[PDB]
Amino acid sequence: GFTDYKVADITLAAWGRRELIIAESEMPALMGLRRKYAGQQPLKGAKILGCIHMTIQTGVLIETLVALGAEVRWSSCNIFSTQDQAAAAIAAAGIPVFAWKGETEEEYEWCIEQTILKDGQPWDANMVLDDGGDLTEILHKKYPQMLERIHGITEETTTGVHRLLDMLKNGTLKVPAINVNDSVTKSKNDNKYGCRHSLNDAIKRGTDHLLSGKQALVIGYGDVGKGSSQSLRQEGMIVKVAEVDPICAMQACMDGFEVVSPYKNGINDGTEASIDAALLGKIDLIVTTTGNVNVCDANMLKALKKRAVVCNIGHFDNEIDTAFMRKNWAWEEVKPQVHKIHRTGKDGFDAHNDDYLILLAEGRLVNLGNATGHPSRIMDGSFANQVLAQIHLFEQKYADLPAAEKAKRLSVEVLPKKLDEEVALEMVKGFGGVVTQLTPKQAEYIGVSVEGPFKPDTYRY
Amino acid sequence: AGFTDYKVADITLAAWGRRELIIAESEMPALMGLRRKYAGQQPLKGAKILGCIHMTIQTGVLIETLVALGAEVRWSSCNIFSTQDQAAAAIAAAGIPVFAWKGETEEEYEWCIEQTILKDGQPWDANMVLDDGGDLTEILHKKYPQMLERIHGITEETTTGVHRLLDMLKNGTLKVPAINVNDSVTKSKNDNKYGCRHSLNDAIKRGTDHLLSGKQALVIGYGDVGKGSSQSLRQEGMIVKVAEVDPICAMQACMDGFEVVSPYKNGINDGTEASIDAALLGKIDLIVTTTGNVNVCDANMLKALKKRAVVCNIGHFDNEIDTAFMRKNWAWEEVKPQVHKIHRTGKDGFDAHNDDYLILLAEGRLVNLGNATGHPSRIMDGSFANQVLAQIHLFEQKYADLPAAEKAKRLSVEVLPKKLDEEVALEMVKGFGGVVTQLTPKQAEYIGVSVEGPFKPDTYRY
Amino acid sequence: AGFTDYKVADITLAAWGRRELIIAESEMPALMGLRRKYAGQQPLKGAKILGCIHMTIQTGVLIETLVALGAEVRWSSCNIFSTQDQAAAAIAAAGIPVFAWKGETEEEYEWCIEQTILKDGQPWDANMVLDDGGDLTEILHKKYPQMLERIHGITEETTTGVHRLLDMLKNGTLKVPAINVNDSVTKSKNDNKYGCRHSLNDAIKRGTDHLLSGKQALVIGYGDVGKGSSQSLRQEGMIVKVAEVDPICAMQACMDGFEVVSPYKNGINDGTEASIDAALLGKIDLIVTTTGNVNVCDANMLKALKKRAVVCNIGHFDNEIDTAFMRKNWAWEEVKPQVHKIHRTGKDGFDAHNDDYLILLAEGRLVNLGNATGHPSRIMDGSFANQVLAQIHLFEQKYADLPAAEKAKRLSVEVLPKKLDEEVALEMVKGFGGVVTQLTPKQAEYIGVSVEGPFKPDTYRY
Amino acid sequence: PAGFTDYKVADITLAAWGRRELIIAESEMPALMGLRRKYAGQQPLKGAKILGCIHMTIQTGVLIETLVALGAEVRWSSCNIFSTQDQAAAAIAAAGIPVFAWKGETEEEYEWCIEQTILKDGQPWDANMVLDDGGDLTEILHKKYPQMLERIHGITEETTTGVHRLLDMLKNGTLKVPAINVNDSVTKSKNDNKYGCRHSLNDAIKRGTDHLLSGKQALVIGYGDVGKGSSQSLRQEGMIVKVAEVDPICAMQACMDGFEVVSPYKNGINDGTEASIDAALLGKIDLIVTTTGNVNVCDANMLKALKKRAVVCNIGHFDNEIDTAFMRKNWAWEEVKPQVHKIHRTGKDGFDAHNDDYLILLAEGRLVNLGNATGHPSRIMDGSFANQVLAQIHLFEQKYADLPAAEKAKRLSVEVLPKKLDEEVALEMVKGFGGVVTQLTPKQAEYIGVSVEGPFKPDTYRY
Ligand SMILES: NC(=O)c1ccc[n+]([C@@H]2O[C@H](COP(=O)([O-])OP(=O)(O)OC[C@H]3O[C@@H](n4cnc5c(N)ncnc54)[C@H](O)[C@@H]3O)[C@@H](O)[C@H]2O)c1
Ligand SMILES: NC(=O)c1ccc[n+]([C@@H]2O[C@H](COP(=O)([O-])OP(=O)(O)OC[C@H]3O[C@@H](n4cnc5c(N)ncnc54)[C@H](O)[C@@H]3O)[C@@H](O)[C@H]2O)c1
Ligand SMILES: NC(=O)c1ccc[n+]([C@@H]2O[C@H](COP(=O)([O-])OP(=O)(O)OC[C@H]3O[C@@H](n4cnc5c(N)ncnc54)[C@H](O)[C@@H]3O)[C@@H](O)[C@H]2O)c1
Ligand SMILES: NC(=O)c1ccc[n+]([C@@H]2O[C@H](COP(=O)([O-])OP(=O)(O)OC[C@H]3O[C@@H](n4cnc5c(N)ncnc54)[C@H](O)[C@@H]3O)[C@@H](O)[C@H]2O)c1
Ligand SMILES: Nc1ncnc2[nH]cnc12
Ligand SMILES: Nc1ncnc2[nH]cnc12
Ligand SMILES: [K+]
Ligand SMILES: [K+]
Ligand SMILES: [K+]
Ligand SMILES: [K+]
Repeated sequence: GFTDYKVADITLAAWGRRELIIAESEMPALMGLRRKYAGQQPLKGAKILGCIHMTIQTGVLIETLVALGAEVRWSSCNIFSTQDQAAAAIAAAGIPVFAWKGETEEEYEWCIEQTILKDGQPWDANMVLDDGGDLTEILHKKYPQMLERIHGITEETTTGVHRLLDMLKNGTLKVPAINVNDSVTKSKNDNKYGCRHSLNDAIKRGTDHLLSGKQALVIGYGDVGKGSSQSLRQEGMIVKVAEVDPICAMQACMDGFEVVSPYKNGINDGTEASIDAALLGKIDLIVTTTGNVNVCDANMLKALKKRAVVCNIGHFDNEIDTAFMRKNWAWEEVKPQVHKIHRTGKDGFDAHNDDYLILLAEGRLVNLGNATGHPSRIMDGSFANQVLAQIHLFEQKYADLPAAEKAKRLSVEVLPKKLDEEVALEMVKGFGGVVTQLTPKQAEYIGVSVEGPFKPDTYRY
Repeated sequence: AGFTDYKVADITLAAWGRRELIIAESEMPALMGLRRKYAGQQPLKGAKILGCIHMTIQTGVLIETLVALGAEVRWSSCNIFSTQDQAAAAIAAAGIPVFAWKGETEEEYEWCIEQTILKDGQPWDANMVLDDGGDLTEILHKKYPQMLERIHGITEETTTGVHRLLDMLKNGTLKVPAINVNDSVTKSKNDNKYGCRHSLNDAIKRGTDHLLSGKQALVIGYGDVGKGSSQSLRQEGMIVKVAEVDPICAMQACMDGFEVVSPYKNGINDGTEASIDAALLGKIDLIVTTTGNVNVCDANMLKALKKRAVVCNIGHFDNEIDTAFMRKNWAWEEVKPQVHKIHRTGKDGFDAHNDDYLILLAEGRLVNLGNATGHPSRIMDGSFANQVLAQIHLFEQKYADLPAAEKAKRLSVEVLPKKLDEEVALEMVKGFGGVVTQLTPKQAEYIGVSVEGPFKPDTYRY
Repeated sequence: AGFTDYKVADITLAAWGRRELIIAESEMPALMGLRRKYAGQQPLKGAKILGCIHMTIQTGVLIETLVALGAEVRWSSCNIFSTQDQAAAAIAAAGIPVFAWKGETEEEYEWCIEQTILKDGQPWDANMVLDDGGDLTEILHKKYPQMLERIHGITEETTTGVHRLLDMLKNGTLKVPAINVNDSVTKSKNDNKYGCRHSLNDAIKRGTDHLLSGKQALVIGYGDVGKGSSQSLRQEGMIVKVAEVDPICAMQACMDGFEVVSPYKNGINDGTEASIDAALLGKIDLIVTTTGNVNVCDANMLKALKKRAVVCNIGHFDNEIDTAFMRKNWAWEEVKPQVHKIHRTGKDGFDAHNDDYLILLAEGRLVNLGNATGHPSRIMDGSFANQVLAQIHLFEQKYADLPAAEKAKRLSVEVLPKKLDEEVALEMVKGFGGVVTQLTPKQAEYIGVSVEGPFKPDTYRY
Repeated sequence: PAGFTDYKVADITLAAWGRRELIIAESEMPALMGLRRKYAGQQPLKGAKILGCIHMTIQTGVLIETLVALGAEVRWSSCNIFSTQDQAAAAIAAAGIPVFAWKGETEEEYEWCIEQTILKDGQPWDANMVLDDGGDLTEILHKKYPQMLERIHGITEETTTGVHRLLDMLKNGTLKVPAINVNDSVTKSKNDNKYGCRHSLNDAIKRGTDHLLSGKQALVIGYGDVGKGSSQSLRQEGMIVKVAEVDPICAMQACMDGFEVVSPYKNGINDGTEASIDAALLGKIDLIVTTTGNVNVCDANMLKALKKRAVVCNIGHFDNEIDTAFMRKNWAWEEVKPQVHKIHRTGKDGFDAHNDDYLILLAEGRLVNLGNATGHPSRIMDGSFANQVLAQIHLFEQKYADLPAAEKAKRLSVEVLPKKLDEEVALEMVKGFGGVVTQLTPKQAEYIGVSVEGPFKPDTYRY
């Protein structure tokens, strides 16, 4: 009688299992890790606190961690991103998981606490896997004593890495961490091509709007912004791109996009007069991709074309000033995670009012909120890096080191390029691709081993 | 008039070249912005630069920016087919020593580099080097090592030349510090990729006028040049297959919508005819090498290619294709300059109506420069603004005058600071009419950057 | 008050459906412009329309447009999986007879059509027909020919339906005139092509959540639906191969950048397993049928497909794929509604971890409507504005009131005039914010058109 | 051969180069060469004497020698002053074929060349067939040599503009011989007109200016077949492309294809005033391309409002799409190189060499793909010219000029080739790509109501 969980509906487990079995066929790098390390059990004794979107993809990651010896206790890192049939299957396997689609902010916090506490006392955790830094922050701020037993953190996403680096700079980071985000088989696969697959997916499921022929403004052109812009452009949208980074802006120009600012001459002085009203008045869809704060602000929201769609695909919802919209405009739910925002005011609304905006997933990550996030064959790359990161930090056993040996290892690092390449090769084989093997003379000519790595650490791909 | 310190194909093309120089200047905002900003200061006063890079219209604007900031130069091209003769003529007519013409022989190529090095039979008093591929660098280190005692730095343009510098650094044979210009983001991620996107299909069309839509291409390599080359062909409607040895680059080719194949069964290049995937190669209409490696389109691949396939290389050196094998065994028929039919029916003579032939472009030399005009001005703007900033930094450092302990700390191969990379990019963006947004103080603090930048950690790959 | 003349899944979905109808109205300017232009004229007053077409949100706006113009209707869906239950619910809640739900049996499908034809157990006094695919038209001609004596015309939505109409016409068995709505340019080259571009990858993602970039697709057919489908997949990064029997369409596939291949060696389908290009099919991750033909993904093809490939159909009827062979021979595992794993290991049982299976979507029925929502409102706006114009025209012509001698002269299958096609297109373009230029009198004179149009001869193919 | 001087080309020594490129081009034109091999034994054009007027390119060389291989005699000229490839003209003259064509003709030289085909040894040639591209030869015959039309069996016209001119003459009863509309074969219109311009428009702009196109703003006037292909030529290079149209159906396609549809005039109303120009819009355009076959679609007021240093070019058949006459009258022309001019908007008399207020005009407004590059590639022209050959055989064998008046009345029309021949051309093109077309089963052919051999579509089908 396993009861150490809470999900939406355990009877969805059989359905979840069916989709997990399909997902395993789509994740050869991760399943290959199961075969390669099975006999060795390299995570035997590992006790992992996990906080990441409880999708079918995360389900295969969890079961890969367990198959190598680990115990885990899991939550989602977003209130809307759980696939309830995935949570159900994991719970039915006898794995502690606290997650469902549509949590409140209170339930979100309570779910993280259930992974941290077992039977009212702190679990004897020794590893952390995190996506966005929320679980990392709670441990450091509320349970700092637990971190004295934890060998490391493996952090998934750009926002989480930035938070780790601030703590390292401030001397407040307690354990070593691996920047999983900056593997090329993560950042240049997950962040870019994943959003390419799943952004227009989420908009279609939410609105069923034709995108071809319409005008879109993508805020930001990093890895997420690049993939988001392509998601829309390949559908036939006329895509404009905003950036604060001139190098990323240069790439947008060369990639065939027009680079614009919401503000006249790019200066955001906070006034309505600074808004390029003629530009915003033409935009049918705006997507924030920055990891920054308030990049679709109240003045932009006021100036947007009637019936434009507004959504965010960065990690946190504060990219869009939804607070302003909750205070001043009336919200009409169309269906879960789809709201019309009536700009006529808060005192009710005319059900036939034409002056509204459509917000997706209440500003939360739209690909996971209104669809299913990245597909398995893309998450294969990210989560293979996660398993390798867990094994690397666990086998180092930072918490057992003499104090005079910890300082050398208290760091935030990426995986070595050899691991990056190993993950990439299994992905390529998954597509049926054939990689050419260098001859000894060719390897000597370009100064590499036939085994790799094939690029210096400076290389940007 | 009075000035004879040059050798170009035809000085009377100078007015035409000057007309195209004036057009190019309006297409190169970052390079002309540096010209205006530093003209008053003359930061290159006293610089004597040996330059070796494709003598194009774009290089002309580079050359005249350096002279406008106070430098004297002596110039040659780094390839036998890449010079634009009207550009060379306009430079020589401006009183600037230049030795370069389209269609040099290998002996003439070496002689041109030597005419920059030597003035009146003696070594010039050079103190700065600008190189593209390392040929000039190599000649100075091997044949004129005494000149390097007075040279303050090398600014190297391209991936192949940077590799040669890093081997010398490791060995302790590099005599002066270098800036890796190639690895500025406004170079590698602009020039190497987007440049080849523009000029690869440009060169193939000028050489053959072949329709590319619906035909089969094989791109060897998926680095920056291979990425841009694959897009150049795919946007024209080619069905593009990609070969790689780097599984990460291979992964990118898959996600970008390409089928990743190897010329060899299971990727094993064992040097036998039986290793060739003859079925795959018998279906390819166009093969392009982009690797910077050697013999990636070998003799057995050439024997296996579909009849009348086009063969070209867009990497720096021609040994990516085994053209030596073709000269030894097959008959060459010139369609027109830099376009040869290579008849696989024998070495001596050919039937004018033979159908078993390949079309080689630029005799295997860099095809975008050999059969067209290379990258466009607005792209070379970024590369060449980096070159000017690099020359300024190394000339002002005055390495050759530093104490030994200082020399040891500065003898390195380095890239320009990210802040300068961003400033080049900002001028490129404004050239397109783009508008970059300014962070609020709160937004800048939130992501931990100055409002002025730099906006990314040095680890960032873009 | 006490309306019971309907059958839907869940009437409590009505409020949800009305919210989505109000949104759809803002996405359909051509259809809503018709509603506003003709509302006061009431041109369909007296019309009684039997409607058989996918009971989607978009059909809801069509239904309420006809009612707003004066008509009474009785409605059913033309496919067992295409209904959106919240749309059906909203239409029923408005007091409009509708018999439709997602997931009907074949028996329930026929029953729903009969409920539109019969009111209180007797033939309804219908006088207009709106059909999509010809199922209702066929049932009327075969089982209720006396009702056709009072019917003024049929307006037929789709390619397969038009072909069935033209077959009846040449056989002298068609009883009332029809308008071919499919072949308006704002239908055929909008709906059939761009609609499938939007909704094909949409449905595959909802059903499987499979990554498409980098995998291999085979599209059977390259008419309007095949053109749109191939783009739906190529824009996602698939490597797409195209099969055709029409050499002109195949020519377009080549020029559009696709490799044209055949499931059969040398294109010859002799019925044996030996004719299957097994090498080609063993590399295919996804096959899509787009033909309107029969058995174009046959049993031998299904046997040769790569393990875990996806199989789907986007033509009108499920007989493009030999799903009957698979029901007879292989074991079906339901993943979720309209998604089945078909285990090629045998008919009786299956191993839950067997790797030799195919994923069939929507049991071979129209996949864009079975696994997603079909075309989006702004595309269906053009199709359904054409339907409303066609209904008005045939109802106003009053064919059924003519003497036999006059009926014979007007019995035919026609398309709408180009001037109307253009006027629908103008409202669509305005919906995007586009601005159409007006010819000067001298420009109009020069190319031989009127300033207001039509702008092209009837032979123009666009 | 010895004694042959009945030609006029730039440089006869270019013939060997031209022959080398014709031999390559034959390997790229399977549909045309298959017709040459199919009909060689029969000589279906023995006795044909063809007046030909079409761009004297390498691709036209292959068409000319196919016609001669099937028995025809021909006398040839180009249909544009800038479109001839001099090595193609040289190879044809050296083969003993009369041709009067060189790149860079004056208007006087152009008309002289057409007359040299019409006249042989000072008298009208006894021609009996016409192959035309644009209708200029057809117009000269009807207006200046009408008596020659009494012996001519037909005209085979290549392009949209020429077909419009033919239909105008038919409507007014002024057309004297029947014609085949070669343009509206699907293997012509939806191959040549669209995909040809996709290949060759960005080709010509790069050769003329070597400008980066990616990231820049383009305005394409028209979205017919040429405008569709032109817009793709630019968009696939990374340009931001806006599209202007008077036809809302073509405008609808532009929207659905992912382009923003705009007008040079406020609210699309062209009242002739400067105030009607959307000056903000045209002030952002780096490249304008006209594709309409209409008159003055890039007018003087538009040219005054264009962004500084914008490129201006036309890819429709005639140069009057751009008001170049206004520019000749008011602005100073600085030649960069042949077929590339800087137009200085600072005045007529003289210009500053470093002036920044200029436009770049390509090919002096003439069809830019043929003027600044080589036009469509051989594998595309294969389809158009296979159609031309079939059209010539049909009209010559019909022998219109030999029919009694009543039989002529039934035949005096402008027609297209049957779909079955359209399909047979497409099939050879597909095979040239290595494509494999599937054969219907008898049951399938019966299911959709076609023959296993085709035709596979009704005549109404638009593809
Ligand atoms: N939803 C998903 O599936 C998913 C996947 C990966 C990452 N993410 C999240 O998306 C966010 C972005 O990640 P990334 O990897 O692209 O980071 P990134 O650093 O590569 O890119 C962010 C970009 O935003 C730009 N930017 C910042 N402030 C801006 C402003 N005010 N206006 C315009 N541009 C501005 C920066 O210049 C930068 O180029 C992070 O929060 C990350 O965690 C989400
Ligand atoms: N022609 C131009 O305009 C131009 C511009 C820039 C650079 N280049 C030259 O092009 C070359 C490539 O430059 P880059 O910046 O792309 O370098 P890069 O290192 O980024 O890319 C080269 C790629 O080739 C691959 N490779 C090596 N050997 C291979 C083999 N046998 N088979 C398949 N793939 C193989 C490597 O894995 C690598 O990804 C260099 O010689 C450079 O100097 C030319
Ligand atoms: N699902 C949708 O939303 C939707 C929309 C419009 C039409 N349709 C349906 O899709 C079908 C196709 O419509 P269309 O307008 O594209 O028709 P079409 O006539 O334009 O195209 C069908 C194509 O299939 C080809 N074909 C026929 N038999 C073939 C075979 N054995 N192998 C390969 N190709 C073959 C034909 O040559 C033709 O080009 C019809 O059933 C139509 O009713 C569906
Ligand atoms: N250069 C080449 O290689 C080449 C090839 C084929 C045809 N052509 C020529 O190009 C021209 C166009 O041919 P096509 O086949 O595209 O014809 P088309 O009829 O298909 O297209 C012309 C389009 O221009 C539009 N148009 C007319 N006036 C306009 C205006 N004022 N503003 C905007 N749009 C306007 C029309 O609505 C029409 O859609 C003809 O002169 C033809 O002979 C040139
Ligand atoms: N499907 C997914 N599962 C987990 N994390 C994700 N991030 C983006 N997509 C995801
Ligand atoms: N959404 C939709 N509604 C009705 N008919 C359709 N046909 C295709 N998509 C449709
Ligand atoms: K997913
Ligand atoms: K250039
Ligand atoms: K829909
Ligand atoms: K050509």
